[PDB]
Amino acid sequence: LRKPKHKKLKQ
Amino acid sequence: LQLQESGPGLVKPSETLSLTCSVSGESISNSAYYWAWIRQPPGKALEWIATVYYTGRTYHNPSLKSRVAISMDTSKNQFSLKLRSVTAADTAVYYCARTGIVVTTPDWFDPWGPGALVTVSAASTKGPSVFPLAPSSKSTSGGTAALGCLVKDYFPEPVTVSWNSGALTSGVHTFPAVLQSSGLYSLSSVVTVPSSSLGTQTYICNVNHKPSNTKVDKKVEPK
Amino acid sequence: DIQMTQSPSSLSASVGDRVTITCQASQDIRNYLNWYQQRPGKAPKLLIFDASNLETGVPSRFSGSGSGTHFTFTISSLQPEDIATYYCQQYGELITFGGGTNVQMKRTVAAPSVFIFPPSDEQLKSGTASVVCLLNNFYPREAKVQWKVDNALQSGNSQESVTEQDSKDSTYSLSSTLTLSKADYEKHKVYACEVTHQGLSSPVTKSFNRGE
Repeated sequence: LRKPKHKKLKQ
Repeated sequence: LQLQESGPGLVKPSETLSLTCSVSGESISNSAYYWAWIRQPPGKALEWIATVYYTGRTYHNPSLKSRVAISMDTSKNQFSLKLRSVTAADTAVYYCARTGIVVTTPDWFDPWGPGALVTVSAASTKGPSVFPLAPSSKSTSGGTAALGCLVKDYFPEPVTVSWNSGALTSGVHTFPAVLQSSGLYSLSSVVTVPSSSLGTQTYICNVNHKPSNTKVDKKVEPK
Repeated sequence: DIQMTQSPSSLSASVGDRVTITCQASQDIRNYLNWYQQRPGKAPKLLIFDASNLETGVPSRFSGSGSGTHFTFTISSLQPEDIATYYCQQYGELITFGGGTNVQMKRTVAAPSVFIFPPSDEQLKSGTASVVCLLNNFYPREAKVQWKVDNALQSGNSQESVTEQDSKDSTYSLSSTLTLSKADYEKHKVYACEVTHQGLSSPVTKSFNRGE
């Protein structure tokens, strides 16, 4: 992977 | 929500720096936030050190991991930082901060503590002498009078100065300290006031030198 | 591992001018990029989070934009209270900051108010005498302060200190301290500081006679 993964937001 | 650092002004070379941030207004055991340490050498850029989570999960600056210990104390709502084998490169202001504001992992830092300057040196701590800079005929211009306080011969930095317990802030200039030939620091804090007020208003500088745990409240009277 | 290249390192502009700062990330970090403002002696303060979102209470003259590797920070109309150092900060991978940008203000020429302070009786009792010359609220920063002791030019026994730019009028203040032992202080009569500055038609001298 080169285009980053999405970080999780707090629900 | 308030954060406050607390640690030794001086740390001898090769020894262990140790600081503590106390948090009020929010529980550090709350799973919603992380708690980090950031430092800043004088005149240089901010550098993040490490982040700790209530579970025990930690993030570390890779350039500092082998010397860094970050821990949490659920009981006192405090978290600590330890930096081993310090050199002159570790002389810096160290901040505590809250992170993980929106993301489930560290994102940005808000709010910060006031910051604690830690000086790495073998010299000893010395509290400052405080002398008045009295207003006189040689310290006026046009209804304005200048007075102040000379804060001389202390180590290490820093010294904070307020006037009338913080009630007087307008026209106050507290100068950066200069390193004297003796290896001790010295600075002055001044304030311009109306000459009408010299006979009526009391002027006191409040000098705080937390490294030596000393204070001086000096009343500055006309000449 | 992820380096932020902040540019420029420093800049000066006048009140109301447009100021732009850029940070370039060595790898794509989406919008995981924040901006801070830090005043001298104060802790940094969050201005913009996630590249373009203005924090509550921040004036709308501050703005940010960018995604991936190129990010921009703009002050649309620079104010004296904006004189500070600004930092970018990514959280794509761990935490790294940009090198910082200290923002200064250019303004009109302002002449200093000069005051001189003889040593205290308290300090004289301790064996040292410090004479203080004060230059109050001037611009530009460059100034020549010359100590004269009985009209003899002094060198190597004084030290100077200059405050940061004032958050209200963008001027500087300067303190110059002449330090003698009590014995040497009592061997001279006239103590004077002579100030040369762009705002003064001719050099200004403030003086006193010891014990008078």
